[PDB]
Amino acid sequence: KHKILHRLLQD
Amino acid sequence: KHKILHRLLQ
Amino acid sequence: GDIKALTTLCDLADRELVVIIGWAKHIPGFSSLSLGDQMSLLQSAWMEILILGIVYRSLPYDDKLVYAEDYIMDEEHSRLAGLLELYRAILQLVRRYKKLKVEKEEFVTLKALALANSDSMHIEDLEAVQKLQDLLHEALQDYELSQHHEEPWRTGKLLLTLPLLRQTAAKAVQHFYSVKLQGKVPMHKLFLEMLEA
Amino acid sequence: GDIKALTTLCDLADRELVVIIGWAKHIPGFSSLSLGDQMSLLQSAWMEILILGIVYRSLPYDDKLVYAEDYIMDEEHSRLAGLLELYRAILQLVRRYKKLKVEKEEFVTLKALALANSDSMHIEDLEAVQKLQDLLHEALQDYELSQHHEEPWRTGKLLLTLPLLRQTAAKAVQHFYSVKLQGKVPMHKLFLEMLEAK
Ligand SMILES: CC(C)(c1ccc(O)cc1)c1ccc(O)cc1
Ligand SMILES: CC(C)(c1ccc(O)cc1)c1ccc(O)cc1
Repeated sequence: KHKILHRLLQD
Repeated sequence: KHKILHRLLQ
Repeated sequence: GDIKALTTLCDLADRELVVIIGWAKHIPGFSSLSLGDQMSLLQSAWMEILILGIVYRSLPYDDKLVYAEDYIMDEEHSRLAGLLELYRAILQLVRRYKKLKVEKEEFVTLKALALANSDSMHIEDLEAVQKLQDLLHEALQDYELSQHHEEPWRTGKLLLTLPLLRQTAAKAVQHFYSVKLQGKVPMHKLFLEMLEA
Repeated sequence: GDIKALTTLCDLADRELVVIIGWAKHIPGFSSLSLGDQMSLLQSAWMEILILGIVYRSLPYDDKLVYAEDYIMDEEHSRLAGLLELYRAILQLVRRYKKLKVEKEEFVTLKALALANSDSMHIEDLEAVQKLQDLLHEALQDYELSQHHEEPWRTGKLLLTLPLLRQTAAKAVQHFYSVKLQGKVPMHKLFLEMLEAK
C-alpha cells in the first residue's frame, strides 16, 4: 500500500 | 560441510 | 526489555522515513519520474538508505551502532533484544566504510544512487529510471575525480559495498516484518506502510 | 515434467561446478589464500558465478535462458517447472548485460571479482582477501580504460549490476534448497554440499 507515501510525495 | 570441495581444491 | 528497545528503534525509523522522503523529492530529476515509479524506487530502497545513515553515524565508534546520535547499541545490548545478527551484518559495512574513510558527501550520493539502482519490479518507465541512475552515478564519478584524483578507483570501491548493503537491508526488512507479525511492538503507520510493501 | 527438468538442471549445475572450481584455482592469488578462506569465498559466491554464466550464454536469445548450450528454457517451460520467478529475475540481468553489450572477457573478470567480493562471514585472513579483491577490481578497471576509453564510467555500470546478481543468486539458493527438502529431485554430492553450506 502507499497512501501516506503518495500524499507525502504529492504535497 | 566442505569434504568434496576440499578434495577438489587439493 | 526487547519490547521497549524495538519500540524505540521503530519510532526512530518512522521519524527518519519522513526526512528520507522529503530528501528524495529534492534529488535532481527524481520528481520528473511518475509518482508510481517514485514510490516503487522508495519502497525498494528505503531500508538501504536508512542503513547508510546508521553506517555514517557509526564511523566514529568501534563495535557500536549509532541508530540515532542519542541511541547507540553495543554487542550485548543487541543480543538482549534479538538484533545480534543484524548488528553484526551492519558492522561488516561499518568496517568497509571506516577503512575507505567515506565522507558525508559520499554517503548522500550513495543513498541517491542506491535509490535509483533499486531494481524494483513494477517500474513503468525503465528508460527514465535508467537515465536518473546514470546521472547519479556520473555525479559520484565526477565528485571522486575532482576530490580524490590520487585514488583512481575510489568510486568502484564504494560501489563494491552495494551488494552487502542490499543483502543486509533485505534481512533487516525480514527481521522487522517478523516483529510486526508477532504484534507486541507498536508501530506507526508510515513505517508499517514501507515495511509491508 | 518438473522432475526430469529439475534433475537435468541440477546435473548441469554439478558439472559446471567442476569447471568453476578448477577455474577459480587459477585466478591470480586465489591459491595463495588458506584453503579455509578459498572454500568460504566459493561457498559464498558459487551461485553468483553460475548465474553470470547463464547470463552470458543467454545473450544471443530473446526471453530465453540458456542453462547449457543444449538446454534452453522459455517463459512457458519455466512456469511448468516452478522456475517462473527465477527466470524473470535472471532475464532482468540479461536485459542490462545485453544493453551494455558485456563481453566474454568482462564476464570472466566479473566472476572473479564477485568471488573475492563475496562478503563471507568466516574469513581467516581479511586483509589477504581484501588485497585479492583490490587486484581483481584493478584488473577490470585496467581493461576498461584500455579497451573502452570512450565510455569512461563503464566499470561502474558493470559494478552496479552486482546487487541484483547477489540478490538473485540468494533467491536461487533458497529455491533449490526447497527442492532439495521436498526430496523428489535427485542431486549430486558436490551440488548438495554447496547448496547446504554454512
Ligand atoms: C529499521 C530500523 C528500525 C532503523 C531504526 C532507526 C534508523 O535510523 C534506521 C533503521 C533498524 C534496522 C536494522 C537494525 O539492526 C536496527 C534497527
Ligand atoms: C543452479 C541451477 C540449477 C543451475 C543449473 C545450470 C547452470 O549452468 C547454472 C545453474 C539453476 C539456477 C537458477 C535457475 O533459474 C535454474 C537453475
